[PDB]
Amino acid sequence: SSHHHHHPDNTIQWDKDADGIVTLTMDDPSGSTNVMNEAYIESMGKAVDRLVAEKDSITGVVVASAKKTFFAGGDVKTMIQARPEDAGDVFNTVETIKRQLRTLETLGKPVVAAINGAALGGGLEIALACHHRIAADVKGSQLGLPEVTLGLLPGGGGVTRTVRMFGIQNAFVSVLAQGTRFKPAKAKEIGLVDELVATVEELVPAAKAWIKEELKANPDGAGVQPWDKKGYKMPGGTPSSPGLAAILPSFPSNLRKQLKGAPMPAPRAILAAAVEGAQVDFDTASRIESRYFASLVTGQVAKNMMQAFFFDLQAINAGGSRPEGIGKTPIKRIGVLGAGMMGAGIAYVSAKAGYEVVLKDVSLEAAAKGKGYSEKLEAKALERGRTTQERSDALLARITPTADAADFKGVDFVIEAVFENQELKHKVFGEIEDIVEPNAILGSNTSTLPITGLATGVKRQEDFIGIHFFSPVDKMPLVEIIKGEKTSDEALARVFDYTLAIGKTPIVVNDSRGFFTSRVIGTFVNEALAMLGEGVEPASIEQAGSQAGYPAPPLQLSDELNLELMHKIAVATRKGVEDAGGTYQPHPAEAVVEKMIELGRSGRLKGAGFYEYADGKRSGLWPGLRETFKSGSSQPPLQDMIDRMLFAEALETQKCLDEGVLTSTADANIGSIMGIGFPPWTGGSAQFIVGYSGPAGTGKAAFVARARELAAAYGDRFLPPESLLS
Amino acid sequence: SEEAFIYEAIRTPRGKQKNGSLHEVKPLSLVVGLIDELRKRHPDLDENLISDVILGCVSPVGDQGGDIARAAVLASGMPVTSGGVQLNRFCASGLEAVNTAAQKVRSGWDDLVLAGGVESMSRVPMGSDGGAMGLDPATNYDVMFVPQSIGADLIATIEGFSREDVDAYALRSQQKAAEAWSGGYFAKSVVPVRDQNGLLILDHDEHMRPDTTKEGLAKLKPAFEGLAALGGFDDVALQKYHWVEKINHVHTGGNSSGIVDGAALVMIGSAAAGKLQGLTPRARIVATATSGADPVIMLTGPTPATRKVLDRAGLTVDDIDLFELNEAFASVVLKFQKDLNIPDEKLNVNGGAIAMGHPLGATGAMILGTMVDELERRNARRALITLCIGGGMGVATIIERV
Amino acid sequence: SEEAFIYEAIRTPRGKQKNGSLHEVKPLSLVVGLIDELRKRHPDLDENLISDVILGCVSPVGDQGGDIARAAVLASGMPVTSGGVQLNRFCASGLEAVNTAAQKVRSGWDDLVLAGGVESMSRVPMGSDGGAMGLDPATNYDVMFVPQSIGADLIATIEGFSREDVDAYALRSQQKAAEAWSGGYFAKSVVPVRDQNGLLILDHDEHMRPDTTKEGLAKLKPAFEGLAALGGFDDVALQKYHWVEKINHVHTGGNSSGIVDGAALVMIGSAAAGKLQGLTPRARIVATATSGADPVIMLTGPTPATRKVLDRAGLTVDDIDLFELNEAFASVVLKFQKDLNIPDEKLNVNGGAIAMGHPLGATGAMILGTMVDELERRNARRALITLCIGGGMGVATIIERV
Repeated sequence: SSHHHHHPDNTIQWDKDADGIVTLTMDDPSGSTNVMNEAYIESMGKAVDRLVAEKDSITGVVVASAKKTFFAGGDVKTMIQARPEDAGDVFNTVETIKRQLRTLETLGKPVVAAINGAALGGGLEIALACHHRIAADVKGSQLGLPEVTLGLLPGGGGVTRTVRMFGIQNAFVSVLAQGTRFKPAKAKEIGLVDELVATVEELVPAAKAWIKEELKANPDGAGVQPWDKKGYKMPGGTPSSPGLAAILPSFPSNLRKQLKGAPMPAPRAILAAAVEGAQVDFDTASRIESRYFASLVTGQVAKNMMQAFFFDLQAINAGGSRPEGIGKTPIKRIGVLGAGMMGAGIAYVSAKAGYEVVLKDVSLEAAAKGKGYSEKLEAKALERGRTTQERSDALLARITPTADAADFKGVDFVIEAVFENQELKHKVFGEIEDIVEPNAILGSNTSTLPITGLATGVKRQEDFIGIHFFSPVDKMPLVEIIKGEKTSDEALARVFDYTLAIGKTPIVVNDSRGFFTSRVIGTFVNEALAMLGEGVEPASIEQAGSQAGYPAPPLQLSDELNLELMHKIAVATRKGVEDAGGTYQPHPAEAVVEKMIELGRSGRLKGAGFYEYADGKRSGLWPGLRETFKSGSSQPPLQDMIDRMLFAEALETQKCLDEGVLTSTADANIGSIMGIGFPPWTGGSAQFIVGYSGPAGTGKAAFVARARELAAAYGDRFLPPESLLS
Repeated sequence: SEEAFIYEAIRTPRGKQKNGSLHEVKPLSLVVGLIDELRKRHPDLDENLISDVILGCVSPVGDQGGDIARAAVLASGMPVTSGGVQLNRFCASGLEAVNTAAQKVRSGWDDLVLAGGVESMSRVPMGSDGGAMGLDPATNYDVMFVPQSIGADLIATIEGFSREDVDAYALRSQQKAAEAWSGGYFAKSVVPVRDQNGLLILDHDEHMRPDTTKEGLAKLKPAFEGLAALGGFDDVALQKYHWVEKINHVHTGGNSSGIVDGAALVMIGSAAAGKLQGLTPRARIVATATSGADPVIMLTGPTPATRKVLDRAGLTVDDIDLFELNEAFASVVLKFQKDLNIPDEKLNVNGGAIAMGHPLGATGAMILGTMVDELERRNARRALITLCIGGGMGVATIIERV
Repeated sequence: SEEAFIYEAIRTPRGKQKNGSLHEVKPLSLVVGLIDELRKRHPDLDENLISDVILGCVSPVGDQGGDIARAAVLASGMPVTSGGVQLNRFCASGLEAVNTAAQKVRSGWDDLVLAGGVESMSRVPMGSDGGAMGLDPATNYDVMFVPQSIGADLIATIEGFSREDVDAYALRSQQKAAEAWSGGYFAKSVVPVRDQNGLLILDHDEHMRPDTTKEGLAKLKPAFEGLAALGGFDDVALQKYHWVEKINHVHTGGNSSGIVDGAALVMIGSAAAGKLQGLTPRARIVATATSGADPVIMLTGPTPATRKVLDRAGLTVDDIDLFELNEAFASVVLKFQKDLNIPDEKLNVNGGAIAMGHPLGATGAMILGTMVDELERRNARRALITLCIGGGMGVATIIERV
C-alpha cells in the first residue's frame, strides 16, 4: 500500500531539533481551520514517509497546530457528494488516512499531541493515534467525536481507538453514541487527554519534556500503545468475556430505547463496528470500521444530516436571513415581562450570555420564583462541575426581580412572555412603553397571534417584533423571529444579533397567523387526533410518533399544548378564512378536540387529557379513550401512520415557503428540527421532500407519488402543492 | 412409507439448579446411564443394527461440546458403527432429535436409531455458547431481540392473563406432577442416577414443590434476574407490538420452568427392525411439523406448528386425546389452550416443567416419553407433543399408541 | 418413497487462516450472503414453502453459537416459519445436514429444505467448544484418544504409504484444483463474498498454492503444532495397534487439509415442491449411509460407510462415475482408494481440501455441490461423496444426475 491517495498545497511544517524530536505543525494555508481534505492527506503522507526515511535520527514526534484550533472535522463538501457507486473511493480514502496514523502510531518512538484548541472528529482521531495527549486549558476548546451528529461515524480510527482505550460500553455511551463534546478538564477526567497546561505556549515545551522523560523512564515501552503490547486487556472485557457477554445483549435494546425505534442508521453502525472490532486484531478492526463508515456516507440519512446540521446551520449562522448592510447595536439592559417558566428561562439565557435582566411580574414573590428558576439551574451546574462559583454568582447577580414598572428604566430590549391574549399583551406593553428607552426593542413571545395586530397596541410599531422562544428555554436552541408588517429591518437585525449572542439559532418569519412552527406542529398533532377519531389505537398513535423520530409522542404533546388552546386556534383559523370571503372546512381533529373538552379532559394543566395524571406525573393513557373513539376498529399500517404525520408537516412547510412565510429552505429545515421537533434523520421538513426514500423510490418525485397515495387513502389534505409538480 | 415406531422412552430424574444432586454428574454420564438401562432392558439386542445416536443439546460447550452423542456411543461401549450427532434447535432440541430419527427411519436409509437429549444447566449455564442473535449488535438490533420471559409477559398482556391466572396454572402443574409421582405413573421410565459404585445419587424430580399454595405464589416477585433485569427490552417489544401500551409482568420463578439437569433417550425403529430384535412397539410417529411465528414475542410457535401437524395427519383437535406442551411459562400454555380451544383435562395431565424442571436439550424427549407412558396407561389413542422455541420457532409431533 | 432432489448447490470461496480475506467477516454473514444469492437466482420462489434450514457447524460457540441457522433465517428476512437447526457430526456435518434434509423430504413431512454448513476457523478455532472425548480424562483414557494427524500417519505406516506417496497426492490436488479454477468449472457455484457496500472481499480459494513443486513439498517438516506436538499420543495409538512397531510421520502442512473459512448452501426438495416453484432438479439423492470404524485410527470410516451406501442403492464401485472424499490427510485418500480399488481418474477430480481448504462444518456441503456441478459438466450419471469423521465415524451419499 501507500501513504498517498493515488499514484495540493502543503499544510504541515516540518522541524527536527538537535535532540531528534520532530515537530509536525499543521497549518492549512487555504482555510482558517485544519481539515481532513486532500491537501492534509497528501501533506501527512509526505510527513509520515519522511519519519520512516529518517527513523535513525528521530527520537520523538510532536503533533501541533498553528491555528486557533487544533484540527476540526473532515471535508463535508466532499463526503456529501459520495454516491453508492463511490463506496470504493470512500473506503480507500479512510483506509489511507488510517494507514498514515497507524504508521505514526507504530514508529517505535513516542508521539505526543499538542492540543491547543478544538479537536473534533478527525482532529481528535489524529490525537488518539498519538501515545500522549496534552491539552491547553483555554476557554472555547472542545474535544470529541461528533460524527454521529452528521449521520456518520468516526472513520479515522475513532471507534477502534476509543474502544481499545475505554472498552465497548464506556466508549459507546460516553463518547461515540451522541458525539459528546468535552472541555479540556472534562476530557482529562474520562482519560481522553492525559495532562493539561494553563497556556498554549507551554504545550510544545511540555510535549518535548514528556518525550524526554518517556525515553529515560520507559525505554522498552516508548511509543507502544497499550493495545499493541502482549497481554493487553480491554477494559470491561471483550465480547467473549463472561462479564461483558452477560450484558452485551442489552446494548442494542438500550439503544432502541434511547432512539425509540427511529430510522437513524449511524448509532447502530457505531455499536456494530465497536463490538465487531473488539473481537479481532487492531488492523482488522480498523478495516471493519472503514466499511461501516462507507455504508453511512453513501446513504441518504447522512446526506440529510450533513445538509441540515452542517450546511444549513452554517448558512444561518453566517447571517443568511439577516438584513444586509445594517450594523450592530449593543444591548445595555434587558427587560422581561412575566416570570413564568418561559420568561424565567429567557432571563436565564440572557443573563448567562452576560446581559443585565430586569424580570418583572405582577407579584414580587412570583418574580422571585422566576429568578429561582435560574438559581436551580446554576446549583445543578455547580454540582456537576460545569461552572464556577464566581461565574455563577455573576450570572445570578445580573437578574433583578421586580413587580414595579418603574424598574424598567434603562431597558433597551423588552421581551414579553405572558398569556397568549391580544388584549392582555396590549395592556402589558402599554404599561412600560413610555418607561423603557426610546429606541428599545419591543419583543413579544407569541406563538400564533399575528404581530401586526399586537403592534398596534404600541406607539413605535417599527420596534415591535415577535421573539418566539421554546420551552424549556435553557435547552431549546431556536428563536423564531416574526416580522410584523411595520417591523423595521433595523429591529430585525438587533433581535437577530441578540439570538446569536445568547447562543441560539435564529430564523426569520413573515407575519402570518400560526407563523411557521405553531402552524406546522399543529398539522402534526391534528393528524394524530384524526387517527384517534378514525378508531386507531392510542398506543399505536404514540408509537408512530416516537418511531417517526419526534422527541415526544403527539397525544402527550397535545395534553401539554392544552386542548383549549387548540380549540381557540381552530376558532381563529375559521374566523380568518370566512372573513376573507372563503368557506372553512374543519380538520377532522376538531371533532376530537371538542369531544375531549366536552368530557372535561382538556390536557395536563387541567389534570386530565388523553393521559391520566397524578402527583404531577403522567400515568398512562386514559382507559375510557378506547370506548370513546372505538379504538382498534381502524388498523392502518404503522408506516402509513408515520407517513401521515411526516407528510402533513412537510406539505405544510412547502405551503409556508410558497406563501412567503419562510424565505429559505435552511430556515425551514433548522426551524423544523430545533423548534418543531421534526426528526433529525430527515434533515428537516423541506429536506424530507428532496431526500425522501420509500418503497416508491427516492427524491421529490417519489415524495409526490407517496403523497398522492396517502391522499387517496386518508384525505385530500395530502395532495401536494403545485410547487412540487413538474 | 416406512413407519417409525417408538420401542423405548426413558429419562433421568431432574436435579435442581441450586445444591442439586446432579451437579457432580458429568452430562456425558447422564446419557451413558440411560444407555446402560436400555442395554439392561434388551441385553440380546444386536447393537450393530443401531445406525445413529441423535442428541439435542442447547449449550454444546465444555462438558457438552465436541459431539457428546459420539462420546456417549464410545463411552458406553456401543459399536463404532453407531454414529453420533448433536443438534440444537433450542428448547425443542430433544423433540427435534426424535423427529429427525423418525424421518431417518421413514427414508429407509436407517433402521434403528437412538434419539434424545441432555442438558446439565448447573454445570453449563444457559447462554454459555453465545450466539449472534443476542451478542452481535447488528443482528440483535435488526431482529429486535427480547428475552423469552418478556415475550411471556407480553402474551399474558395481550390475551388478558392475570397474575392469578398464571399462578393458578402453576399450582395445577405442581399438583398434577405430585399426583403422577405418588400414583406410580413415572415408575417405569424415570431411571435413578447412580455413581460408579452403584450408590444412589438421585431418584426423583427434586425441583418439585408439592406444598405450593396460592398464597405463597402471590408473594413471589416478578422475574428480576438474568437478561430480563437489564434495560430497554420492554421498549423493544412494544415497538413491534405498538398497540400495547404497557407490559404486565406476571411471570415469576414460581410460574416459570425450573433450571435443572437431566437427560432422556428414545429408541426408534422400523417394523422390520423391531420384529428382527424381538422388540414390541409402544407408539407410532404419525406426523411431524416445523413452523414458527414472530421471533419478538418468540413463544407463539406451538400454535402454527400444531395446526400444520394436524393437517398433515388429516386430524383435528378433537382427534387428539392428550396435548403435551412444555411449560416454559404459564402464559404460553394458556395462550396455546386459548388458540386451539383445548380442554384443561387434555393438557399436560401429569404436570410439567414448572413443577419438574426444563432441561433444555432433553425436555422434548422427556415429555415425548411422558406421553408414550400416559397413552399406554389410559389406553388412549393419540397424543400431540409440542414446545415453544427461541427465535419464534415451533415443532409438533403426533404419536399413536400401538 | 418421496424422492429428494437437489435444486441448487453453492458455496463461498475459502479464505485462508493467516492474513485471510474472510477473517473480518462474521460467519453469520457468510451464510446470509449465500441465502441472498439463492434469492437472487429465484426471486419469485415462495419462501413460505421452505420448512427448515439445517446447518452443520463443528465449533458452535461465540459467533457460531446459539443456533446460527435460525439467526441466518431471521437475518436474511426469510419467513419465520422456515425453522433453523444446527448440527455437529464433526467434519461430516455439512454432508449430514444434506442427508438429513433429504431424509426429511423422503418422510413426506417436509417439502423444501435448505441444508449446508459454515465454519470460520480463523475466528472460532478448532476445539473452541471443548468436549469430553478430549478434555475429560476418564473418557479420554478409556477411548484412547489420539489426534487425527497421528491416525493419518498410522494409516500410512500400516498401508506402506511413503512420504513421497502422500506428497505426490498433494501435488495432484494442487494441480487438479488449479485446472478446475482456470477451466471455469467453479464459476457458477463459487459466490464471491462482498461487504455491505458491495465491495469485493474474496472471490477465489486463496489457500491454493498452484506453484507447488515436488521438491518444495519434500522440504516441509512433519506436523509439530497443536495436540500432535504433545506427548504420549504415539504410544497410545501403538497400544491398540500393537503389531506396529513405529509410526512413520509423513504428513505435513503441505499434504494435509488447510485451515480456512467458508460456508455452503444446498436447496433440497421433492418433485412436487420443485414443480410448484418452477425449479429444475439438478440431481437426485439416491441413498445415504452412516457407519464407522475404530476411533483410535479415526480416519477409516469412509470405507464401511461407502460399502453400506452402495449396498443400499444396489450398486457397486463400477456403477459410480465420480468419487469425492474430503482430503483431510493424503493417506486417508490413498487408503480409501486402496480399500475399494478406485481408479485415480475417478477420485477428487477437481482437487480437494489440501489445495482449497477444509472449513469443517461446511466442507461436506461444498464437495457435495462440487460433484453436482462436475456430474453436469461431464454429463455423467452417479457420484459418491464421503468424508472421514472424528471418533471413527463415516458418512457416504450417492447422487444421480437428473
